[PDB]
Amino acid sequence: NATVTNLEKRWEDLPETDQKDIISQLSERQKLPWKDLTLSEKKAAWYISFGEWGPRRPVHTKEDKLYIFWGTVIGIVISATIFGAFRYNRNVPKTMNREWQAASDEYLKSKNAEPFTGYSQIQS
Amino acid sequence: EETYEEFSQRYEKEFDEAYDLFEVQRVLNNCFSYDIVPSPAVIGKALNACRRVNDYATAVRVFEGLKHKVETKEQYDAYLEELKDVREELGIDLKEELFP
Amino acid sequence: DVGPYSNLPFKVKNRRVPYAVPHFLFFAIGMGIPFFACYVQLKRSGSI
Amino acid sequence: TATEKIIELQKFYQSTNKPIYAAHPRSKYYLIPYFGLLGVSVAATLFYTGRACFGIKD
Amino acid sequence: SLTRIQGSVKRRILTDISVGLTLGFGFASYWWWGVHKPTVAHRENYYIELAKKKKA
Amino acid sequence: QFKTATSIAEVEGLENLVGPGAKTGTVPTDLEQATGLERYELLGKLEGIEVFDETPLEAVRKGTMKDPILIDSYDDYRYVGCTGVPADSHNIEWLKPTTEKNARCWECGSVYKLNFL
Amino acid sequence: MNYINRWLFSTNAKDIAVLYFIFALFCGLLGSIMSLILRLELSAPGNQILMGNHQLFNVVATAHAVLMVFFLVMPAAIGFFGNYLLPLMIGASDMSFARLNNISFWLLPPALVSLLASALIENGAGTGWTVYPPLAGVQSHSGPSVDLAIFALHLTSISSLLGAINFITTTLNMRTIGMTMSKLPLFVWAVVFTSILLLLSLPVLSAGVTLLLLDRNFNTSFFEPAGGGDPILYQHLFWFFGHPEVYILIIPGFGIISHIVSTYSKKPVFGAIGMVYAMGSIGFLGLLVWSHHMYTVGLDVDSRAYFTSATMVIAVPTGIKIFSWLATLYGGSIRYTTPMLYAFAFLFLFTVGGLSGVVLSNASLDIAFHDTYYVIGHFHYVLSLGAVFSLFAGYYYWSPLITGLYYNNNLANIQFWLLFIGTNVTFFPMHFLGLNGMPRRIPDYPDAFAGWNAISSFGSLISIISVILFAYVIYDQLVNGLTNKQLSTNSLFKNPDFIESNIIFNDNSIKSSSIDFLLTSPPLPHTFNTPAIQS
Amino acid sequence: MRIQNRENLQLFPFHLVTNSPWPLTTSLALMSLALTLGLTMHGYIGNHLWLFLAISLVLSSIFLWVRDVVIEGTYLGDHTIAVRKGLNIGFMLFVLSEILIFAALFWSYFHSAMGPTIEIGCQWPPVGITSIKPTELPLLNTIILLASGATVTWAHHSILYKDRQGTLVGLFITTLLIILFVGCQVLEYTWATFTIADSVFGSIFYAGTGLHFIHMVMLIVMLAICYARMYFYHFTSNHHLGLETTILYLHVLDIIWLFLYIVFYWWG
Amino acid sequence: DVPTPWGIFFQDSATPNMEGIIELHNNIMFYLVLILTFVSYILYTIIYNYSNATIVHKYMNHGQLIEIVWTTLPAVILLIIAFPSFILLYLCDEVISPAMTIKAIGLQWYWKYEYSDFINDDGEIVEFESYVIPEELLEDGQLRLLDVDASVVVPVDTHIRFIVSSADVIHDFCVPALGVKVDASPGRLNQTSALIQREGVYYGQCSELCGVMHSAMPIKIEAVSLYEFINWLDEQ
Amino acid sequence: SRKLILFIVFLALLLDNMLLTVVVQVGLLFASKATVQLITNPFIGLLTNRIGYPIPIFAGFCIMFVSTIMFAFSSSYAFLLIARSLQGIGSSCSSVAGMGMLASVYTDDEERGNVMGIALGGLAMGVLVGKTAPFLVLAALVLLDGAIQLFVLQPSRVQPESQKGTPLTTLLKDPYILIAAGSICFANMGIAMLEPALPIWAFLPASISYLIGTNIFGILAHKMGRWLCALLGMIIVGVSILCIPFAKNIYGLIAPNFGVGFAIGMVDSSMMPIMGYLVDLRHVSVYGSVYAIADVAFCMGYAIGPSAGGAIAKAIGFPWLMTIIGIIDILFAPLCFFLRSPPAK
Ligand code: HEA
Ligand SMILES: [Zn+2]
Repeated sequence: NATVTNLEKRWEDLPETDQKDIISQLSERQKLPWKDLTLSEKKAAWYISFGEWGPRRPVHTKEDKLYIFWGTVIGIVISATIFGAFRYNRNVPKTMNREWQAASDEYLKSKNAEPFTGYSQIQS
Repeated sequence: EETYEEFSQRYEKEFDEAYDLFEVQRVLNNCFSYDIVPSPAVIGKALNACRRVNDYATAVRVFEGLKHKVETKEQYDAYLEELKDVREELGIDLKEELFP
Repeated sequence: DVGPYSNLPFKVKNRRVPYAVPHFLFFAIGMGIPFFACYVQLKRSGSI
Repeated sequence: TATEKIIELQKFYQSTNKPIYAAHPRSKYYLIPYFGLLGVSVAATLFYTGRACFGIKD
Repeated sequence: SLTRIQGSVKRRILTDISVGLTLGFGFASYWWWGVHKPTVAHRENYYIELAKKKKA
Repeated sequence: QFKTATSIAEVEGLENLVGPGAKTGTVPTDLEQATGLERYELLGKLEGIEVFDETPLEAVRKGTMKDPILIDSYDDYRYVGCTGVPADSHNIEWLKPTTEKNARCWECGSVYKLNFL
Repeated sequence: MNYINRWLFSTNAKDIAVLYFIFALFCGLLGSIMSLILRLELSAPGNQILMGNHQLFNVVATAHAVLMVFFLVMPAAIGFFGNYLLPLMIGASDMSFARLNNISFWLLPPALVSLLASALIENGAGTGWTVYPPLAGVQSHSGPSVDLAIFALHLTSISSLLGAINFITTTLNMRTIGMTMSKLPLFVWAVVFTSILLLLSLPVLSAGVTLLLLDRNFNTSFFEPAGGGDPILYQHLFWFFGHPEVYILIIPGFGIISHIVSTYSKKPVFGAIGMVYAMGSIGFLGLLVWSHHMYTVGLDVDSRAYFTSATMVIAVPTGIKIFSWLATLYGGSIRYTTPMLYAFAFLFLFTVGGLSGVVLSNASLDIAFHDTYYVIGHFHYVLSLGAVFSLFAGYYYWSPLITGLYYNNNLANIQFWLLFIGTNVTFFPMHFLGLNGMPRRIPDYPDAFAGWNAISSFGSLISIISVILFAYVIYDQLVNGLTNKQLSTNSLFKNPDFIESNIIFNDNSIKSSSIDFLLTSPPLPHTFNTPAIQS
Repeated sequence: MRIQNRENLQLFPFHLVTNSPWPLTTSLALMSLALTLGLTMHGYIGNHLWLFLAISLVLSSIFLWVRDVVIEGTYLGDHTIAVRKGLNIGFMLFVLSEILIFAALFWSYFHSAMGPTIEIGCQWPPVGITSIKPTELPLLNTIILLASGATVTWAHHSILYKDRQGTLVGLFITTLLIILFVGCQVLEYTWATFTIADSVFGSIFYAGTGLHFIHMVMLIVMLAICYARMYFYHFTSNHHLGLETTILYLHVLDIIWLFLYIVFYWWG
Repeated sequence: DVPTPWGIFFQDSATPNMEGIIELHNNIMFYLVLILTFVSYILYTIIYNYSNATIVHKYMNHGQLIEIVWTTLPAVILLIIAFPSFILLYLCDEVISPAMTIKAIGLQWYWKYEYSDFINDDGEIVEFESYVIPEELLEDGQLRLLDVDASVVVPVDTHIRFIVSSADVIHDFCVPALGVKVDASPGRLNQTSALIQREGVYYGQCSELCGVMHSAMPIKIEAVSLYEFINWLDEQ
Repeated sequence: SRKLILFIVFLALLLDNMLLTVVVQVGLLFASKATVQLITNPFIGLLTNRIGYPIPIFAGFCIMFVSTIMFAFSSSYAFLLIARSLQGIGSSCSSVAGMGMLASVYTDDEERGNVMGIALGGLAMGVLVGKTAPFLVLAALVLLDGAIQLFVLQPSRVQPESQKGTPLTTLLKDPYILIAAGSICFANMGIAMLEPALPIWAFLPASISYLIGTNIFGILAHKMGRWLCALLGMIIVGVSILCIPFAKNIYGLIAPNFGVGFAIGMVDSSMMPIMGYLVDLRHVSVYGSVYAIADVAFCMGYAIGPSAGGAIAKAIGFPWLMTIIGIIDILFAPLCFFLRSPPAK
């Protein structure tokens, strides 16, 4: 009974010469009429052919999607820290100051421009 | 173009002539690939085809495909109240009575 | 000698210098040429 | 012999053990000047395309 | 009876086209009746107001 | 380089296909000047024997384990494309039968075996 | 000596495709670094990296155009996938003219030298990709820089023409025993339809370039308006090449996508005859429209109406292909492996890239969008997000068969998601900048256009990290690649079915619709000794 | 495939080429030509003897390809019925690309002739530029081209009826009727009153009748290698793929010349 | 008008042609939004129902009714789009009586404006040149790379015909708000028409590439009333 | 507003040739188009003096539109013959009124040949033409542009013509018009009785040579001389049509076909504006009736050819038939030297 019971925890560890003896001993017990098979043989014959081992494994396990997600997060964080360094060290011209973008609004108010949705040149 | 009453004669004829396990699983694989579900007569021939080739897992996996092909649950339980003398004579047990 | 390391022009295993140096220098030159071109043409035209 | 050496040079180009472009005892006169002058022609356009990068004209 | 099922995928296709068009027409009737027409109304009411000031 | 052939029963290689010479002052013909795979084809077409076949695969009978369709090869493998017994039903499925294993065509079920020539 | 007679003096078709791949990676790296140099100059207003020099900005843009239109997409989609796969699909041993394949490769390394030397020996060649005549004279660009850049469009043209004639003459008389020309796979039809346009499109470009060279150096006055010529002539003689060109880059992608939709959704392609007629109609209607690039030059009013009509007609055949791919994906079983995610990311980004061209096809709407960043935001969704994903999907599809070494699935997925996020961040605010009125080819811009230029410069640093991760994926493929077939079931070409047992599946593993995936995976040098047979 | 000793010969009728060094050397010669042509027109070299070496090496490399394609067909003997069909398909798809260069030059003339600009006072062939009269020497060229088109048919019709003296004569007379076309067209370039630069009309006339000149030197070379390969007994009465390609190449150039004579010499 | 900082949509219109362009774009975007939502919903359904599925329908591969529906339905959309495009192409132009002519000659890196009317007996035709105000010489509140030294001053409610040519290379006269974009090739004269309905200032920039200082050559159009135009002509 | 007329005429002749070439006891069905077109064509030349030009064009477009769809449901032989009838009528209306409109709006003789050379290129895409669903959408869009220009933007009355034209009886008595129509007759005599007779004993070379030849000789025939072009083209027709009995292989028939459709494409494009020149020089300037005569002399050949070709093939054989049609093609040509200068008025 030990060769048949609990094959769900040992089938992927046995070599390929002890796997072809369990199949060649359940293929001479299935020729008998059924109702004469034990419950463990019915479970083992199901797990051997239609079971989640070998070519029926999923592509993505649960412990792989976390790996992909956390590979993407530290793929975005590094680019943010590189881009921040090219942002402190900039050539800021004299026009991008708030006191220069508030004087232009008076000129655009006197000469009526954007009477629709809006004019505002302030972006600090 | 094919009708229900020609589908359910052609696949009975094709199930009553298989000789190996490859052929039984070949005919079973392209029977569940149409818009028409198999009749209770065709599935009655498939279990005897699995018996002649002496396989047990295929006779259980036939009943598992009926859960996915059939639209609702009441039709599925209508399939198991006609295919009951076939099951209890051959000895086939479902997956949800084994808990594998 | 047909096999999985037979159709490549370069050797991958059983080598004196490890493969990381020829793999890295390829991408380094490929990413460092158009900075050298910009350096030369910046220095030829007055600016630093 | 006669002008029909075609039934003689067709027994030489097959069973040779040398490549086709160097099988006859005449291909030296074709292959030595060509490969000699190609190594001067290529080495002349790599001396004038590095000299053009440094601004030197003639 | 309950043991005769003949067509299932065709009705799925007919429902899957008759929802993706109503949803698309719903998402296109908001670009033309909530983004477009009030802007035309605002543009016109600006021009029916600028002329009256010049008239007075 | 050796004795010249006359018909394709006396061709044991590329050494028997040089031919005689033409005469001075005439335009030579193709029975007097050809060596390789050109004279072999010419020597086949003057008898009725096609050296290079172009006949497609058999689509009359299906194939079992006891009576399988025999494909001829000069190697241990030959690529076989099945499209059905009415010859256009089965879609194009390719198979590699060998001298140790038989292909079985997952949709229709034809079996192919090697005849190693 | 055996190294020289197999990798320099070559005859085999599969031994040259690897050299196309190695050249393509180098020339795709150079242009990506030049695009990063462009994108850190257009970050905030002012003069930041290039100190004051408006040359070496147009030079960088021209060298970004040429190196990734002419040296990346065509060598990858013609050399690595056309030379390697097409004899294996049609069942031929080698191609018809092998020495022409060798010369078609070897004209490209000395085509790179002329272009890289065309960016050093004066201030440079800042004419743009379209080398317009009266700017490319002797009065603005006076030196051997534009000349050495227009000799790099001749050697590439000769290479493409010699490849196209080989591809047509191979598929006509080098088929197997029972393949008529209605049973060919779709990729062969794609290569054939591009190789006809390469015959019918390259002479007019060669004529235009040679006439420009004669105007520059032998004062012929074809395009000078002081002797009786017009610049507009050159524009015609460019764009008759120009619009077939942008289809030549996209047709070999489509066929690749078809194969992926056939295999990871276990269904045949919905209406393959519809696909081959659609490819034919798309190829034919790319010659009859070339003047929608010139709506502001001063055309007639009865000529605008024809060219608006003949451009919107091309929406009808492409929709057949899109809806056929959806109908192929509809019923089947789908597993999300790493070519299949690129296939799904092509069916949504090409359609948002192609619907903007119906907006740009109208002559009335083009007087608000011409020479404006809406055009750039148009053509990056169909160049960078339509063709490059096709190339990546083809590589991840066919690299275990060609090489025999597998790759890590997780790192490839991280690369795909980084490329998706960064490339969609970069190319979307260009539409907004185009709608607000930002012109093209400007180093400095007004202060209003700053904010989106801060966001579109953030995605480039996301995509270059994806390129570096792709480099590590190739390294992990080559070294210890024999043990990366048991980590995940991505190595399997096809999933076992519902009733197919594992014991039966291990005996009969590969079920295919082509000759490709039944070969041993290093393919043999002489693959077919006895001919292949087809019913 | 059931002949007795069949495995000793090839099982498919196609050619497997030996390894050759010529594709690399043609590319290295074209690199030298491209770089020296890009440099010598702007200084940087001075002497004009490097460009001539580049042109000479390109031509010698092409001739060295041609040597190896001749030996593989008349000596080694690998040209079956399929390979000849492939070479014919190949040659036709190059002649097709050769024609479409001339269509661009024809369209570059009709876009300037029909619709002339302001700067030229609107008149073709314009004021002060006398054209070439078509009732002179450009008739003798047309007559000798239609004579040469008829002389090559007598050369291909005498190799099928097995006459050797009658194939050499036709090819010799044809080669002497193409040298006179070149000689008449070089004496018509030294007795002309308008140059390359003095119009747009003198720009297209010397760019549609200058490419034709280069395409006609190739015919003199091609019929030289068809007379010399026939004197040394390489051509049989049913396997001659050198004559058929040069006959198809002569007739296309004749049809192109009859369109280079109506639109440039007559129409104005 | 001026560009706005975080812009999403078009600038404000001042000409009937730009209003027609806006209306046609908003008409096309209806059908394009419908098609994109249809394709997205089918992709969502395919992902949500048929992912890792046991049953594969490998025999639904022909179609005959459905293949005509995705050939005729995209055609009807093309005709419905094509009707107002042809009407707007043919209708709105200078049908009746243009009233002024302004010649805009495009030199290398600045613009030249002449007013072809207002001629004296000796050829006293009014002319000026528009340059770029540099960053060092800007006053408090002016716009960088858009502000010029002399601006083109036009009346309102008057048809204006722009004749554009060039003397060195190919340029492009572009004022976005007014709906004007025409080229300037060195050997022909191109013409466009504009009508301005409200007063204000309108900025524009060149489009076709010209060389080093392509980015600094703007166009500025002011629309005064008729009395101010008369007072402005008597000073220049 | 002149180029759109050329587009409409090109599309009308394209639909003409596609409906004529695509055919779906076969000689009773096949000869139904050109027989009705032989009769209907003089009537439109008199109708356009009453109703005007654009209304028969677009009415004919409507008639072919709802008659091709009616042909789809048609199964019985009477329904097929009454379906091919009125398809002939709509084709006749579109062709005659479109060529009249191009003759009306293009007054200069030099520009008229250049326009009609491009306009006659539509009678090769019917033989050549694929999917054919995109091209019909393109045709529908160009027809929308034509309707928008002619019926919506500017409204017009019925508008009878300003001058009454000469009747049809006095135009058939003019000798030069008969000589002009005789060339278009006898050039198509050789090409009509070949395609029904070819399966008893090609389309792409003829169509390509036609489309290449007509566009360039429509421009060149003015300064080259029209009668010289007619002589050269008709002699090339005769010499090319005699060479088919000598050829006995299908691969050898490619070279005469480039002989035929090229030279026919010459002799149309030089002889078709010369009738408008004859009408402008000798009579009053009304263009409908002379081009009705042109369409009669053009389309009588497709009616008469396939019916008589089998009878002559059973009578004398193929090389004799090809030789006598070559004799007919060559021997008419020296009459065209009469086209140097007609008597003026
Ligand atoms: C390589 C990719 C590619 C492709 C495939 C195409 C093909 C097309 N291109 Fe081309 N195009 C370029 C890249 C590409 N182009 C480039 C780089 C330029 C030059 C720009 C420059 O030089 O600055 C150019 C030139 C160019 C221009 C000129 C730009 C200008 O105004 O300055 C325009 C617009 O007029 C345009 C639009 C189109 C359209 C509509 C298609 C169509 O073929 C695409 C059609 C796609 C669809 C329509 C999607 C269909 C999906 C559906 C679900 C069907 C629904 C049905 C309906 C829409 C009715 N392209
Ligand atoms: Zn099968």
